[PDB]
Amino acid sequence: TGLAADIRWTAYGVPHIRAKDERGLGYGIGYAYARDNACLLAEEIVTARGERARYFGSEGKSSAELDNLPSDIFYAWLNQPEALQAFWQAQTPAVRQLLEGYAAGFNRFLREADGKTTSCLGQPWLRAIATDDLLRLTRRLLVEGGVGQFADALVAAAPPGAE
Amino acid sequence: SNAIAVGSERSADGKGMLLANPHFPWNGAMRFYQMHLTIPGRLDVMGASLPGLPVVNIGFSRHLAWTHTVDTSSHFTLYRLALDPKDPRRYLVDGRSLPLEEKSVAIEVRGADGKLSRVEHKVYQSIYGPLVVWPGKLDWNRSEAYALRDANLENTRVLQQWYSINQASDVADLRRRVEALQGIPWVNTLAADEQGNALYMNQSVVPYLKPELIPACAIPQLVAEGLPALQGQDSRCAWSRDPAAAQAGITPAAQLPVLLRRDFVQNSNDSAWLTNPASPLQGFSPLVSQEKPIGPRARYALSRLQGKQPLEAKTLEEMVTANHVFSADQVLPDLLRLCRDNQGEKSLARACAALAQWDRGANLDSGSGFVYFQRFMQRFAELDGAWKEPFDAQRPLDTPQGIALDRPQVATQVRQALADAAAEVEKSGIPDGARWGDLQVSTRGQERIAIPGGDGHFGVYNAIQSVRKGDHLEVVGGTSYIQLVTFPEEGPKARGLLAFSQSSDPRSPHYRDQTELFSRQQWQTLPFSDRQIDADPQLQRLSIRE
Ligand SMILES: C=CCNc1ncnc2ccc(Br)cc12
Repeated sequence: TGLAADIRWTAYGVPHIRAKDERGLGYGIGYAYARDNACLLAEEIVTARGERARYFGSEGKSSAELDNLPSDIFYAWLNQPEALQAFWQAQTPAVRQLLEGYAAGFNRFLREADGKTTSCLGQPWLRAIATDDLLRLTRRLLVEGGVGQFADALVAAAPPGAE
Repeated sequence: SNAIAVGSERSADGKGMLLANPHFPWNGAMRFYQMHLTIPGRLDVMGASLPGLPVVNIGFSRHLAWTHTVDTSSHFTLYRLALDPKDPRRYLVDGRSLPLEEKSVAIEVRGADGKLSRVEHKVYQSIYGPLVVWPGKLDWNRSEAYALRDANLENTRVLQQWYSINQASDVADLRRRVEALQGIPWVNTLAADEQGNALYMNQSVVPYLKPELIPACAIPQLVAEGLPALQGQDSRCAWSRDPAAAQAGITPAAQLPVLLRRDFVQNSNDSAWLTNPASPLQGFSPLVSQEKPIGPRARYALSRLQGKQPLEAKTLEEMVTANHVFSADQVLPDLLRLCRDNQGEKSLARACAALAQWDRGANLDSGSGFVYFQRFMQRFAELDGAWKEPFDAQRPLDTPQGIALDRPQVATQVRQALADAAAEVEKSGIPDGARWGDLQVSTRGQERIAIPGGDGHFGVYNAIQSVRKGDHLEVVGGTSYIQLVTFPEEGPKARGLLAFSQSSDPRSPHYRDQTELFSRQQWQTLPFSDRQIDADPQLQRLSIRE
């Protein structure tokens, strides 16, 4: 609660979010983004949670073109509970509030969606999100210039046998 | 990505100007999204962000505009491990054998039967980070293995960093806010303000090694090819500590390249070196910035930016919308000369005709000459010593240039390259008289939209990356969020587009509306002031609470 936003859309569906605080601001952002891109965020959250193989099997790929199972191993490793907790604990009050608002705003859209702008309505992977999910996405981007470029290589790293 | 910031000494109005032309994917976790954020009295910022982020990543405010490009700095180091000769799951640091740590993750997998089965996977870790294997290059044998230390894993400041940037007043404030927090993971920052300051910052999270440690700590064979690799058997090759750095082991802000000028700064994914050739940035760690030959995009930009004539907003817009294939400038004059030298050669006739008629562009109506040129360049790149003028460090903006046709071996190899390129083009199913826009498209539902631009490696400022899919080249990345900002008295004037449109969902009214506009290269106002927003006849409003 204590979440409120004023949203104006101009030409081409560009939102202009006005709020009195970070949680309200995040609320407006999450709602507006969900209207245009709920399915996209849901997919990328599945990726960052390492749940691609769970929903889609091992034959598919992520939008980064990694195989589902190797992608899942990498993201489960990257986004372990301990890492997410430490990340969360290091966040400023303002950032925590932005993220809390965002999750609530996205979830509000999901509750009310009738399919007008959402093609994945009814899919089991289109689900309410949590602030941890937003941290998973943040960390996925954080390592795009680092260990993320070696995701396949990390998965493939196994000690030698008797050769 | 491209970025150009113009200051008071070069702008037509004596104020700041910024062109932001990031090159990012058209789908997925890095798909830009436009938004304007306001907490009245203390935050008012507009631009674009990435999926799931509640802050603007590239944008503008009352007195400031900023953007980002991917930098050439290292944001991790590999560590070559010396394995314990008695145990390949142990490794040596200062001659002492340490055990690898094992972290298992469990993944659920949906089978053909629709049921879930559990897969357990072991991730081996050293003191530096996880082990990585690139078969045939970075192996894990009985002698050596490789671990990877990612500097951004400890960067918990990233979200706060962009929220802070969103609150920045001018260029000086922006610089203070970024240098103070050091939360930018892997991009340069370029900015301009109303007062006419132009800023470049190579201010990101970069592993720190003191200068004297590099020669002994580098892996010689791996650094030649630009992999940041260090000796993992020596404790002295740990990242250096400096209390001034925001994060232990990263490079302090004062040691990273910055250029603050009143003429211009630019970057097209090369190092800091030639941000502005009048003031080269040199003497930095190899992990930070090196004096490497610039790409054709930067070479193109500098060709348009240098000199003393004022720069107008129109000039910067047209640097994008011209779709000039700048790599043609170095090669095509001499390639056409070879064509005239080989008249009556049946294998070269179609190629040489297409090339001579070609407008040297990646426009929608651009002729098949572009396709011939691309296939030739892919082969020309593999040839040795074919440049008439090789890269000259003393002339880094004007070299390499021309084909060494006076050299008989080069003449034979270049002609063969063109024959082979022509054979490939003609082998593929390309209709007679077809244009570039007939080939390169973005799919929207069952429809296609023609997309102008070409690969940045050919020096097209409007960089577009596409992949063959059926009968077409499908756009996957490149020009994305475009913003061009000036500062007239009334308030910031922003113009641009989101090339792929706001919504990735085919059902949305905003799935292809800006993509139609991008095809026609018709940029639009990005409304920021209450007046601009209220003037829009499409204005809609919703207030929500819970
Ligand atoms: C283009 C801007 C790059 N911006 C970012 N690059 C990597 N990781 C990030 C994580 C959070 C945020 Br906010 C922004 C990030």
